[PDB]
Amino acid sequence: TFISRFAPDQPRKGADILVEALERQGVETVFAYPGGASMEIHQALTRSSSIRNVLPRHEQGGVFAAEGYARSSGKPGICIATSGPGATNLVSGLADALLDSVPLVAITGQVPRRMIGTDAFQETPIVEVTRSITKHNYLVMDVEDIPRIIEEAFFLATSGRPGPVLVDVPKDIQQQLAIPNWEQAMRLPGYMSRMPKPPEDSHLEQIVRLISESKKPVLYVGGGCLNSSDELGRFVELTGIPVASTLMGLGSYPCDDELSLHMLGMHGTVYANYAVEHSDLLLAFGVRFDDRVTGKLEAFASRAKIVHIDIDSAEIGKNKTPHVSVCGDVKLALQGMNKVLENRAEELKLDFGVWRNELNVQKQKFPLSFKTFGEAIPPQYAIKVLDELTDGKAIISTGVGQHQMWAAQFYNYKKPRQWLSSGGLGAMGFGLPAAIGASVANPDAIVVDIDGDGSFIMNVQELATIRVENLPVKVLLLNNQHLGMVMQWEDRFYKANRAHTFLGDPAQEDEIFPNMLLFAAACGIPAARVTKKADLREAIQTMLDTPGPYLLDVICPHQEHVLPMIPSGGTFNDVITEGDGR
Amino acid sequence: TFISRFAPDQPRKGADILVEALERQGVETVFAYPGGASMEIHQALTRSSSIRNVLPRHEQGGVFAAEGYARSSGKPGICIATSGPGATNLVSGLADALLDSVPLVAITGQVPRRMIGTDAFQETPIVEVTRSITKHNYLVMDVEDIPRIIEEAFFLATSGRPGPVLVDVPKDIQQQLAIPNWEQAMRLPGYMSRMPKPPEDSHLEQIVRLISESKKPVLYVGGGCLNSSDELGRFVELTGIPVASTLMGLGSYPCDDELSLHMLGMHGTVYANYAVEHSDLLLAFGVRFDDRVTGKLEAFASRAKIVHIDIDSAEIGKNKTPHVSVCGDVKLALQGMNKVLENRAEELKLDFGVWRNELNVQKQKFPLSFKTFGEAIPPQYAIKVLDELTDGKAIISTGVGQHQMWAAQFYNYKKPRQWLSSGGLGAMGFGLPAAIGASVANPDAIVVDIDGDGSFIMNVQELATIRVENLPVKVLLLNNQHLGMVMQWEDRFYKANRAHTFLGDPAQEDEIFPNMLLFAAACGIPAARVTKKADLREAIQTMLDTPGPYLLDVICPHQEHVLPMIPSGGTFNDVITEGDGR
Amino acid sequence: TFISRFAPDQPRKGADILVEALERQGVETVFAYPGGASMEIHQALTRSSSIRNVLPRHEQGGVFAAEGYARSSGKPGICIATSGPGATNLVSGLADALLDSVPLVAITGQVPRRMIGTDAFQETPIVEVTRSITKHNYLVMDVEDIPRIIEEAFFLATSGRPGPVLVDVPKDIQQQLAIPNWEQAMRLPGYMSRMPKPPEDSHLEQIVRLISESKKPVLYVGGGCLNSSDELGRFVELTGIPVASTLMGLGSYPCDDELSLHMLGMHGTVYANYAVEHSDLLLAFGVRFDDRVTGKLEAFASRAKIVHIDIDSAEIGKNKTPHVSVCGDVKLALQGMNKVLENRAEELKLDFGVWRNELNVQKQKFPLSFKTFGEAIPPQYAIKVLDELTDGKAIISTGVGQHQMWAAQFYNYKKPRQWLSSGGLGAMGFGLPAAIGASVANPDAIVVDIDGDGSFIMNVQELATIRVENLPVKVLLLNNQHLGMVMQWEDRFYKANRAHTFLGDPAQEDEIFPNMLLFAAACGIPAARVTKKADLREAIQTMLDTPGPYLLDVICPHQEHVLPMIPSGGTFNDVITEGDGR
Ligand SMILES: Cc1cc2nc3c(=O)[nH]c(=O)nc-3n(C[C@H](O)[C@H](O)[C@H](O)COP(=O)(O)OP(=O)(O)OC[C@H]3O[C@@H](n4cnc5c(N)ncnc54)[C@H](O)[C@@H]3O)c2cc1C
Ligand SMILES: Cc1cc2nc3c(=O)[nH]c(=O)nc-3n(C[C@H](O)[C@H](O)[C@H](O)COP(=O)(O)OP(=O)(O)OC[C@H]3O[C@@H](n4cnc5c(N)ncnc54)[C@H](O)[C@@H]3O)c2cc1C
Ligand SMILES: Cc1cc2nc3c(=O)[nH]c(=O)nc-3n(C[C@H](O)[C@H](O)[C@H](O)COP(=O)(O)OP(=O)(O)OC[C@H]3O[C@@H](n4cnc5c(N)ncnc54)[C@H](O)[C@@H]3O)c2cc1C
Ligand SMILES: COC(=O)c1ccccc1S(=O)(=O)NC(=O)Nc1nc(C)nc(OC)n1
Ligand SMILES: COC(=O)c1ccccc1S(=O)(=O)NC(=O)Nc1nc(C)nc(OC)n1
Ligand SMILES: COC(=O)c1ccccc1S(=O)(=O)NC(=O)Nc1nc(C)nc(OC)n1
Ligand SMILES: [Mg+2]
Ligand SMILES: [Mg+2]
Ligand SMILES: [Mg+2]
Repeated sequence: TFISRFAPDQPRKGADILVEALERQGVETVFAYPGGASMEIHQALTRSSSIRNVLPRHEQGGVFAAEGYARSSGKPGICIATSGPGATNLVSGLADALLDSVPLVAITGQVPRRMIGTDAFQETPIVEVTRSITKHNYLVMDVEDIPRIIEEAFFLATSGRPGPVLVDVPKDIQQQLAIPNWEQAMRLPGYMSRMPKPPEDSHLEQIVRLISESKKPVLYVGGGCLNSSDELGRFVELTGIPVASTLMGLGSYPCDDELSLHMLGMHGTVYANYAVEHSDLLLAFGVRFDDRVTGKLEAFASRAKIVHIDIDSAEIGKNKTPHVSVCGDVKLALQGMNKVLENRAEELKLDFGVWRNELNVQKQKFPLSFKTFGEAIPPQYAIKVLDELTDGKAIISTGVGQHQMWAAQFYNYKKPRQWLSSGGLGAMGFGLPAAIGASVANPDAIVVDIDGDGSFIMNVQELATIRVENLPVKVLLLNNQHLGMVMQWEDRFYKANRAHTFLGDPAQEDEIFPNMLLFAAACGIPAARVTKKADLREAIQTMLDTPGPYLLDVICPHQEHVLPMIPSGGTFNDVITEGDGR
Repeated sequence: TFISRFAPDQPRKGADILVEALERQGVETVFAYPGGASMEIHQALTRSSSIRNVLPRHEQGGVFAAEGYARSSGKPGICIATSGPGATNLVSGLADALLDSVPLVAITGQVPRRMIGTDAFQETPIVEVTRSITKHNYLVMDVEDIPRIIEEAFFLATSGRPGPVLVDVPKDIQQQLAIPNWEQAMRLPGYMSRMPKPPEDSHLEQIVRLISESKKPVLYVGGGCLNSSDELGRFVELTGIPVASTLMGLGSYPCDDELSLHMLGMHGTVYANYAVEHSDLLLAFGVRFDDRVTGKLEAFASRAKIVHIDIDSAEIGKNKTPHVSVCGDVKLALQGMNKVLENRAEELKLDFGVWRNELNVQKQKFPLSFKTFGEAIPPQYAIKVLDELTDGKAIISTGVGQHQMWAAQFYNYKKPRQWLSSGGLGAMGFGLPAAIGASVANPDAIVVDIDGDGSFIMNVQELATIRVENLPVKVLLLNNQHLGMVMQWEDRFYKANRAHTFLGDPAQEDEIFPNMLLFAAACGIPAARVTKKADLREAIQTMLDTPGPYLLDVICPHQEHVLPMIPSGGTFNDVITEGDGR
Repeated sequence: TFISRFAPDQPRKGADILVEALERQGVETVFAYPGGASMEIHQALTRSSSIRNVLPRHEQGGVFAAEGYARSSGKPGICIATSGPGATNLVSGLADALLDSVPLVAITGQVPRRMIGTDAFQETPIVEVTRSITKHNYLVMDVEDIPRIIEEAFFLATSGRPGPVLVDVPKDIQQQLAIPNWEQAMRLPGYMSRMPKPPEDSHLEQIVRLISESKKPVLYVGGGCLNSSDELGRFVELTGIPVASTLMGLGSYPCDDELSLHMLGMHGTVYANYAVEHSDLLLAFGVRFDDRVTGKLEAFASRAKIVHIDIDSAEIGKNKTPHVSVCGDVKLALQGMNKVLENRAEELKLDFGVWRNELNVQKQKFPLSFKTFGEAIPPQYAIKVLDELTDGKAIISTGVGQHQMWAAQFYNYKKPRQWLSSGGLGAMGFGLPAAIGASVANPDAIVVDIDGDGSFIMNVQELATIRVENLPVKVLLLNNQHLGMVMQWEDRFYKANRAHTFLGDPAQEDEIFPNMLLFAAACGIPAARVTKKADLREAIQTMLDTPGPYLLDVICPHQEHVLPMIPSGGTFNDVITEGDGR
């Protein structure tokens, strides 16, 4: 089933063994930036015909690209960097992948073994630095271990709760000649013995019982459902329970469906948060009860029986104590409960119409809304138009801040892995690189980075990557000349006292700065600016129609505020629904 | 001697106490990028009138800027970032400051104390992550400790062997009201009891003895001498010993002086390495015997008595065992030895003319050299011209790679703190941000970033910072469309097999890509390109003469190789002195 | 409410502040062994009139004594040791207290601060060493922190899940003069915000629901119920559910009651394990699903709904996933469920007579049994007699091994804190020292150490402590000349191949060795030996009647085997019920 480029008895460099280790794992793409300690690895890379390398312009671009690749394909993302500065430049990406549970395998070059700990050239104790920001990590001490460690890394990064795994490879090991043993068994007894077994019928049937004994059920869906799109659908079909999603769960259940309550949390819909606030049964599937979502834990779903299904036991009962729990794959649980629900519909007679309408009225009285001023472009509107013109089938990556919230609020995702956004760590500059990985993973898809002017500029160097790699990446830049989300808090809680939130030039207060169009031009990427709400539709359509990469600079009034809003640590009763920075 | 903005009995936010803590330390500038967990700190910042904030476009820009500020002023650099992604984006800067021993104080916001360890919004265990890449770090657990911890941080960052110190401040502590006690004593008994005492006359006089009993003495100067410019000068004057400098020591002794052997090491002059190879007395002052400099330790200064004066005992005998050592401030030792040398000249009669000429001939036979092809611009030449037109009085910051080596080789530094380059970690993208800090620290100085096209693009977003802050930063971009240093190794040790070292567009092999001029234009920074060696002088002169920031895109043939070169782990006998990538 | 021996304005040594810190905590006894680094503390101790010190003969005796004191009084145990060897000699005790969740506060002297990390005289990084074997630990760096750290330590050791807390105090801090501030607030925001809130009626009532819907309920009681003796009683009274206890839970519910199924697990009764094996509802209160108890997790209570009430969330779902969980104080939950059970008895009509009899028959067919051979003394019998003559009201401490199991099997505890045994770590030599602490904590109680000849000899030096302190400690030494439990496994799984399990003298195979009677004599403790089952009753009675300490050397045939026995990782179907080493 696999053909090596070497004879089973022919010795080859550890670097070449590391690359074949990747090919044997099904790796087709990696994002690697060459450095002294990883030269061997890059040389081995060029000897490969099945693995393509997307050279980024910054190691951080590499990780974020790998994250996009992973988040949009369900496959693990692979990034490679040299020692020292190379490796430390991945740090934010690793922490981001760990907090969001995105499978990622990071390989870093290291100084030769004998040089470790001596303050050598371009040396950093990366394994020490990344131990708390990765699911697991390694320092290869012998070429003989390469096959086994690579297999283990991918396994660990992919199984259970996905996450990042870093593999540190000393240069001397990369140069050492050896004959790989692809038959080596993995040394993960503890981990493998702790892997959840499929859910028991007893547990699942008790849940279906609770569902039939409830009057106000609510589904609390998160990132753990990204691979249960179909199972969840059939489930909602058989129970008729309204679905509230987290930022990480967007797309598990179509936001356009009538049973969808959309996103809950700090910036969730008034009706989504309402449903939870008054539910008597909370079905938390693939969620981690984040503070962004729960606000004051005690007030969160205070009057309801909570069911929590998570693949990580450490998460069950971390913030909220469930009445019922199931440590396992939610995809399996949904399938199990689905069989039961089908072969008992007659006697169950599930009907939540009353509750559903109690919510549809809330959905009618307090829907997502925005205001249009003169000919200024409403960010929400731009995203609303993008949706329309792409028929909600585009892969959307974003930065962090207000634009991020709107991209989540005003675009309806049809499927999972269409939404690529940093939620746990919320790292700025994630948008452009993430789109790069996504595009490489989905060559025929519409990839759009809905970015902010602050987030966009942080990794603007990846524009060069986009041009050279010829990725049809579209950039919908919502330019508001400010660090949006932070200025919103300045307005709400600091009497609009600006403390370094303005990103333009004070010498020319009324001038878009910088001129993002020229950053695009510098990398041979066609771009245009839009300022009038009237030209928006045609502008976006152009971006979409023009083959290849494209940057649309959408100017927006900065005084916009993301609403609704439940202050940090607040209650549903503290939800803010009106106001802005005017 | 200090006037607070609050009454000694008036309670104020921890954030305001943290800022006054900075003002009481003499801080005038900080490089802070606002984030959720640090909002309070930024608000307190705007209440200050003595502290100016230079808002960067990326946290990494912030650290590197702080490093430049420090490296060019002898003062500690201060950068502030929010929690999570903010904090992790400083990692490379901290590691860089630790390896190069540059005083730096980094402050990061943190989620509220009660939220620590719960996987909160934008939370990362930064103190855990940075413990091995900082001199020391803290997690403030009470507003009462702010005054003391800030004082301790600056003390630790500034004293002994300078380095970075990170202070983690939970948001709730920033908001807590209290009355600061600026009288609190520091809790550093261990550290303070270990601080070296001034050198003993016995030790110093034994050295002067060794000097008088030697025939081939050589001074091995490094970054530890950056504050002993005058002392070292008088010393060389009284002994007439040739001076070899490390990359970090450039400028301690004028490279233009006839007694200067310039830089030694991997890319040091043939004569500098020769002097060491045959010296019978090595005066290692403020150096750490780096592998870049020593090559194979056993062959390094194998036939000579080694004297090592270092402020860090852990460094004495780490790689090479001295015959004589002095754990203390080299500035003090030089002064001590200088008194002795003056009051004994008569009986000492130091005369190393023979040795000096044995070297001046080597300096004549094997000098630094470059080749000029047709009208192509030689990078070495461009730097040679910059020197001339700036009369070697400019502050030079750089990226990493070939251009870095040439900037060190072909520019003569008159004083220390004129050279700002990442040597230990060798982090790319250091050049532009470093120049920003340097300029802010030296408003009337000529600041030039001699960058590479690969390093420049990594933090190209700081161009916006430069324009908005109106810093007269000049950028001498040596554009060679490649990752220079790595392609050099490809040519020498990999049969010129290119493995992702080309930074241009393959679709247009013969086209400068990206167009750096447009990156400059995007930020309203005047720029020009130069391709003919003939227009070089006028182009550079223009850059220098044009007020404000300026970017000169100097195109260079990529087949240039930095020479001479002693392969990694080699001997002086393996020194390569000829060849390139043609 | 408290009277200091110093004026509120009078400065005193840190050592004196540390002692008053203890007095203010209600400490009356401490077990401290003087050493160089703790001299100051001992001097301060003698100045106290409310605190008595029990000087042990070994630091390990000190900890184990403190454990006994704690385990038998519900109060925290306090031990003090000097630096270096003193501190490392507490290690086993700390690990033991952590695994069994016994509140303990350990104070260790340390070299002066400035000497830390320099390899000073009697220096060990105890805080580093004990971090993983203590609930939490500290290194006092300032005399000003003493009051606060002591308060925090006791709080942490006492609240939530009790455990050991070590406080490292440098000698210079002990000597520093200062004025204590007993008003200092604690810095435990994270911990205090995570402390479980009282159980919700919703959760509790759902449990009472499950109870009424079950036919085969079983109570799984552990050490977490040691303070819910009365609540549990009323609970069993209102539900009539059979009670199975763990080794740590013995005494929570009287083993003599007819509703008692006694101990379950590896060496639990056949009927106790049977009840669990066939229960349809498992009420796990204050247990941690230990491998000794569960055997193969999947087979454990495989056919029943599991309810787990634990004060530590980390324990809920660690080994077995419950159908219902309650993170909180089981004492509160029992009280809550008790109110509900009382005000609903009429409609509940709980009747488990059928199940109860299905078990009473198992209790009849497979009861605990032992065989008597000629006139040899059966260990089980000796313990059975002790019970009778003490009317099961004695406090029993033990060593580890077979005698430990029998002491648990053949003695009926009426109340909690009557049973003092090392269960998690299972540390030998715990018996004698533990009895010392217990006796000091319960001066009027009958304290008996049922020890093994191997465990007894390990800390036989504490006999001196017993005599000097005049503690009426009785020692029922079950002498079998072997390391009992290990020889049992040799017989069962190693064809009786003795591998260093014999503790007697091979030169005189048929001679009791050593002569424990003489160890007693050496410390002026009356002792006697018993070899005939006939003299047993009178011998034990004598021990009990003779005032003061007493040692009874009970000789037993070594071929006895503790039964029943479920092999490690086995199933109820693998339970061994017959055989020995004959
Ligand atoms: C500016 C900003 C504002 C934000 N505002 C909001 C907001 O208003 N509302 C909101 O929802 N979020 C918001 N967030 C995102 C937020 O920080 C959290 O990232 C998000 O709430 C996490 O949701 P999650 O727990 O569902 O997903 P994840 O964090 O991805 O967690 C998924 C969980 O599912 C489990 N799981 C994984 N795979 C499986 C499987 N196969 N079977 C069973 N279980 C599995 C995991 O182990 C884990 O516990 C915001 C972020 C930013 C940057
Ligand atoms: C591409 C590349 C190529 C390189 N090539 C070379 C090369 O060819 N030659 C070369 O020299 N370097 C080269 N380097 C730089 C190299 O990595 C090391 O950074 C440099 O050799 C370190 O020199 P140093 O030890 O003198 O200075 P530092 O690393 O700054 O160390 C200074 C030392 O002085 C001590 N000290 C500090 N203050 C005082 C005081 N007041 N009194 C007494 N002692 C004190 C310190 O504690 C420490 O041990 C290169 C780097 C890169 C990125
Ligand atoms: C030779 C040998 C043989 C052994 N054989 C057996 C055997 O056959 N059967 C057996 O049972 N054990 C046996 N053990 C003991 C065994 O190792 C474990 O110590 C014991 O099973 C632990 O029981 P536990 O979990 O109930 O108690 P603990 O270990 O004390 O755990 C108590 C639990 O209760 C929780 N809790 C504490 N306080 C409260 C509160 N107020 N409210 C709610 N929850 C609380 C804790 O946080 C924790 O999770 C043996 C040990 C040895 C040395
Ligand atoms: C990355 O460093 C190490 O891994 C490293 C660190 C310390 C000693 C020896 C090495 S090495 O001998 O095995 N490789 C090495 O030195 N490589 C390298 N590659 C480039 C492209 N430029 C330069 O030096 C200018 N060096
Ligand atoms: C940074 O997070 C914390 O420190 C943090 C983390 C977890 C809980 C509570 C906080 S907080 O209540 O004290 N501050 C906070 O939540 N700030 C904040 N600032 C901005 C500008 N945007 C958003 O949220 C979109 N939140
Ligand atoms: C315990 O050591 C330290 O704590 C220690 C360790 C290193 C330096 C200084 C000390 S100290 O000066 O503060 N105390 C000290 O030296 N005490 C002590 N007590 C006895 C009873 N015997 C001996 O020495 C034979 N020394
Ligand atoms: Mg913005
Ligand atoms: Mg280049
Ligand atoms: Mg024995």
